[PDB]
Amino acid sequence: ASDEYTAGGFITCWYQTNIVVPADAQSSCYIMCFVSACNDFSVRLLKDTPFISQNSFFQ
Amino acid sequence: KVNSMEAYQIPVRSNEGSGTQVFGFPLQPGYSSVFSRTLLGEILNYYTHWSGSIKLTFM
Amino acid sequence: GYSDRVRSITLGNSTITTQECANVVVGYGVWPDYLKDSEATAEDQPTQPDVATCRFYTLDSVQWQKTSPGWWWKLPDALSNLGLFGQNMQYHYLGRTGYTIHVQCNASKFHQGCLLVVCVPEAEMGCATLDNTPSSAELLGGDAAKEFAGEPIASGSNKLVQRVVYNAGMGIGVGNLTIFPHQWINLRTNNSATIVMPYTNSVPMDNMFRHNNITLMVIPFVPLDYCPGSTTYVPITVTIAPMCAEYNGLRLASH
Amino acid sequence: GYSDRVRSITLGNSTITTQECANVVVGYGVWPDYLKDSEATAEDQPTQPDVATCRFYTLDSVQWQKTSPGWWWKLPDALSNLGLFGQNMQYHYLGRTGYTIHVQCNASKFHQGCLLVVCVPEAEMGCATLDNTPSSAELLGGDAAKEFAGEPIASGSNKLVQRVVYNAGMGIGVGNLTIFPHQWINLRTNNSATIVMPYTNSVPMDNMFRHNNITLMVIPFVPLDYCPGSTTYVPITVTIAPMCAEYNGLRLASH
Amino acid sequence: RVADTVGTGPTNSEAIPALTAAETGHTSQVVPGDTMQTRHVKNYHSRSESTVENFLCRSACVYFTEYKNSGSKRYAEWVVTTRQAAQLRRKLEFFTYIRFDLELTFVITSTQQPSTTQNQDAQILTHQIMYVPPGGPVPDKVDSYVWQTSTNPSVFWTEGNAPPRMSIPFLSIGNAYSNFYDGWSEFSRNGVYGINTLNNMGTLYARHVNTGSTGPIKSTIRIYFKPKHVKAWIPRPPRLCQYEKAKNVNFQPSGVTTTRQSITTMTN
Amino acid sequence: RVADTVGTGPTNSEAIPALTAAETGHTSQVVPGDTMQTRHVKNYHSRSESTVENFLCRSACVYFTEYKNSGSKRYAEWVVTTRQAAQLRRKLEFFTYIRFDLELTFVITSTQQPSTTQNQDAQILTHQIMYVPPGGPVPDKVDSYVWQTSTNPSVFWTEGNAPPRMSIPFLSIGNAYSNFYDGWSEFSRNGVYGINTLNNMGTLYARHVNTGSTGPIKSTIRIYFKPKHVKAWIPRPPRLCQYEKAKNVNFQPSGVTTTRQSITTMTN
Amino acid sequence: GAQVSTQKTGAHIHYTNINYYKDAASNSATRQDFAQDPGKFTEPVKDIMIKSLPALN
Amino acid sequence: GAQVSTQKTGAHIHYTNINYYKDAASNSATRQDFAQDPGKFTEPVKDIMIKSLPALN
Ligand SMILES: CCCCCCCCCCCCCCCC(=O)O
Ligand SMILES: CCCCCCCCCCCCCCCC(=O)O
Repeated sequence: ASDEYTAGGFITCWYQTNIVVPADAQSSCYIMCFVSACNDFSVRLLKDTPFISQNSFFQ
Repeated sequence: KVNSMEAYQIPVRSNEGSGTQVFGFPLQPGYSSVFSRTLLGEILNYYTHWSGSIKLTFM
Repeated sequence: GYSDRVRSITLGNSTITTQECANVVVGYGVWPDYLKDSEATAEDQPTQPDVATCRFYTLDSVQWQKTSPGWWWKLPDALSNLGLFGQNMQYHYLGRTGYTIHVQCNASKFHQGCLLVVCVPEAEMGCATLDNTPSSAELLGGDAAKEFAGEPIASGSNKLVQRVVYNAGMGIGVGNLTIFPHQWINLRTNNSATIVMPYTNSVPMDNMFRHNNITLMVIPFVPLDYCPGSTTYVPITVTIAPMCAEYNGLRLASH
Repeated sequence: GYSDRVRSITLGNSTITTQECANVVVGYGVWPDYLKDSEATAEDQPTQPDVATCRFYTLDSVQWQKTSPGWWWKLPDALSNLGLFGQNMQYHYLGRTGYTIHVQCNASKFHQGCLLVVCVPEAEMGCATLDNTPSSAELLGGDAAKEFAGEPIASGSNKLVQRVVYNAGMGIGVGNLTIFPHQWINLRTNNSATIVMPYTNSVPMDNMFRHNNITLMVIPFVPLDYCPGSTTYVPITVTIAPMCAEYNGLRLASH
Repeated sequence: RVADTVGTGPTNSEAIPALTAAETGHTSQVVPGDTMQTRHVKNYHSRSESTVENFLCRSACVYFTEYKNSGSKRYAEWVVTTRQAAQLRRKLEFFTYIRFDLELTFVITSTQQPSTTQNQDAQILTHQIMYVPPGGPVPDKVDSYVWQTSTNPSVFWTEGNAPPRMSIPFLSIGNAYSNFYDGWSEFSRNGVYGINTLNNMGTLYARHVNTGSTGPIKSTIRIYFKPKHVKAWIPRPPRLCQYEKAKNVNFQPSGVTTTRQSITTMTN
Repeated sequence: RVADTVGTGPTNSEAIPALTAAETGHTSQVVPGDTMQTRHVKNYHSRSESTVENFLCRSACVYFTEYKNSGSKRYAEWVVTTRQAAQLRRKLEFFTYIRFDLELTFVITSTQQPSTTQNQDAQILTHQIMYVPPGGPVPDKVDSYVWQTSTNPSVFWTEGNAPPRMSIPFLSIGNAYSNFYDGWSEFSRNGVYGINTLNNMGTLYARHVNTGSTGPIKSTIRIYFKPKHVKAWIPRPPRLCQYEKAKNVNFQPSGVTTTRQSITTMTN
Repeated sequence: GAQVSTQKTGAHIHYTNINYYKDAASNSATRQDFAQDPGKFTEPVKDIMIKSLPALN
Repeated sequence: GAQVSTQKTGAHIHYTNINYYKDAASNSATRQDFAQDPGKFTEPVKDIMIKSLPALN
């Protein structure tokens, strides 16, 4: 959860030089990103998730 | 953009300048809207604490 | 010596050659193998051709346009009407097999795009209306590629499957589909994708007709783009080869 | 195994990856090393962070047009206003360091051109007028790339540096600049140039502010060309990393 | 035990760990050491909390129902099935194939209903819980011979002491509790579709043994499931879209994630 | 074990133990033997009671709250924090850094509220206590899905038997429970100031499982903290000035000590 | 016939367990099985790919 | 696997303790740790100062 005492940081990506293309090729491309954990990840204090909710017992 | 396949794409085009920004987000895996629905985020939202490194793979 | 981008695969009397291919993904680390004697439950003798049943069947091709949402295939249903694999799974009661999936989409150096090939095991799909469940004619298409939809399906009463793409029909984030064995075909480098799925099921053998284990899904995350002057018809082909197929319970033809 | 065109460089907390790079040139055959005890003259203890001081600082980028004569940089001055290297060389009296130079200019297969990257040690430059000498605001530009000139500078009284390109400002044939460690970035093959200059000076340690040892020079021998349809803005970036940096003579801030 | 990082020093070599090929379908395991200098930090942290057993081994309330001492509803009937509570169903849906034993605790709470009958003398209520496997008889009425339970398992509980609790083994004709079933019941391909095909776990009834008093008393029973010795196979992506029905996975399409201001905003 | 004095006899030497230098910051350890003749008395006394574990290991009531079976407040909410009770807070403030496990006992007592509703039939009340860690869902209402507790820990208790009790490990992202924090949350130096920065221990809710009767019943719950395996660092001077707020150390200036008649009075 | 095992404590004490019921499905939940094998989901490729190598030579 | 220890009695008898819970944070409070070291707070000076000596020679 959010807490200023344990702020994380900021991840920013910047153009280094440019994106140059030859003739008859598109000049607008896309980039995709995947996130994963390293060999040293750990978690603790199991709690309920704030995403799933039910108004009544589904039936 | 969250209601289509355009949410996972980061646009990059041939610019007339250099040094501009492409994207940026805070390191909040269990809170920020960017990492909330990732597998890592879905797992983290069940546990109060977390520690370790992170690996961002760009394609 | 040699390079890793070149691969050749032989099965039965069929061969597949690729010159720009990535590393093969082998399921969950298990190569498909026959049913051992310490695991079987049917006391009858099984039949194992392993030549006619195991070979590369080439399905129908679909066109990749700039506004294509994706396609899904059911591995037991797609091959049900093609060759002796179809004839055998039709004359028997219990069947068991693993599958090799090859997807072929080739483009020049001036095209761009990216596809996700994922083998989802047990892909139950939600109906458009909460009360009804999808029908057998809408969920699985025999030797046909059922396309997805860019916008949500209508909630009016019907037996149509929810074909919205950003939920994959199973009600999940399309982003988290990676957990399953998957390959990326980027027209910048890869031209083909190979997957080897073993037999993943909760029983030793199951009837193929009333249970489709694996559902191949192809999703174009990054759309296809080009400039005027390049060929606009870029197709996608899918070849499926059964492996270590065996059957039990010989019964009168049933369709 | 692997190829020689791919290289990765790590320093401090920074990393540089190149996929089409030539062989690194290591100065005059000497890798930068700390000052030995049989060579020092300052009896005070030196300070050596080696992490904050040594890292890849990225400078400002300049545009490569069809009519660009070239650019020059002073390594002590350029980094004087960037990070703890600037803060340390500012709070001390004597400094010593070697430098790693990386130049990045990328172009497609349909562009053409060629650049010369040369590290000239002790590059004294002649003034436009014989009587006057160049001023400190015209010779060195802090975190700025001073461009050259295609035609001779006016001989009218001024403190302007002679920026004519076919004489490099130092009054030599631009052709004989090769004697110094140099790299060629041809847009046909190379996309980057790496140089490793050790500490070249006539004294063990010298004040950085009143003496700039090395002067990086980039000269486009063969101009850039293309046909209509290609991107016209092709930039040039320069990243400088200090190595084996140490200082002596802690004194009150001086600028 | 969590792994520990190894110390590294400045390098200048052709081989580059950071650059890889994500089209292969391989996760590039890169230690922080590859992209920057690091010091040797021992990690004494443990992954003990994460284990599947510790994640799923927590009591969760599947369903609760009500019955009255005197009135139209004198007994309660519930088909024993999961997917009625979102919190547990979502946790179970993480794995396609699951195999676990179960511990059941029944929290039975009574309350007095408002009435006009005077001279009430409340007496210790006794509650009987009965489980009928698929095929057995059904108590069409609160008073019926079926409640003899000559073979079915049952538990009797007087109000005032610790709640009942029992342990149940792995009851399945297959080798694992399937969570997803992409098929029909009939080989005709027409008929019940989905996971409701593999739900034949029986029924659970509950009743008041003795009428407590003259005044009406309503009792509510809550059922808790506690997985033990759990094994999971074939991991699956998390739900995302809220559940609608308890017999299938029908849903309403929802956005991938919550939105923000722009592509460079650091705040939600 | 307490040390014992050693016997001594009349001395006449230049070296003097009594005379020292208190400016050095050193406590001159002088046995009674140095300033007067003493006999050898063995001491069998022990310092067992003083040990930090025996001083802090006594149950103390941090906070108590009330909830009603029927009415506007049907559930109770409390942010789990110390510094609400002076007796324990003062004991803990003795050491700047503390590190202890905890034992929690909940004394829940019900009572009948005055009303006019007739024909009351009281039934065994059941109380549910739930702990939500920082980040989890909150039961905006007494009846809500959150009370399923698929992952959160909870305890159910029927009235009439021994009180509930649980053991809690050392929950802190740091290496010790800080008692004093001289800093802000923002690095800007503007924002929450003090110890309230490091208080993110969660929240504790409690509710009635079943409505007891028709007549209104009010229940009050008291929470007891019992430190176990305690370690203390950096000793600090005792409070002196009475506490005012539970989020900081704001106080009203008070005299050093109570006064007396003169400088030679032997009586208060 | 008692079983003595170790307790889960901090880093940087034995406990006793006896089974009373004879069904083998009534034992306490086995919580200490800290074993893993991430090779099935991550790096599942057929041909080994060393970290610092051109993944596609 | 029982632990036998001594009881705290007067001056001038063994008791038995068995751990049942497997979390290591449920054990009884360890009350017998009579160890001290007053050198940190009293006499914390860098240079040793003998008792019967001119503290400032
Ligand atoms: C007094 C009654 C005692 C017995 C009650 C048994 C009720 C539970 C039966 C087993 C159910 C196991 C879970 C099946 C559902 C699933 O796996 O998703
Ligand atoms: C049924 C609920 C059981 C769990 C309840 C846990 C509540 C206490 C959580 C730990 C608090 C430890 C003390 C923190 C405050 C301090 O150190 O000053």
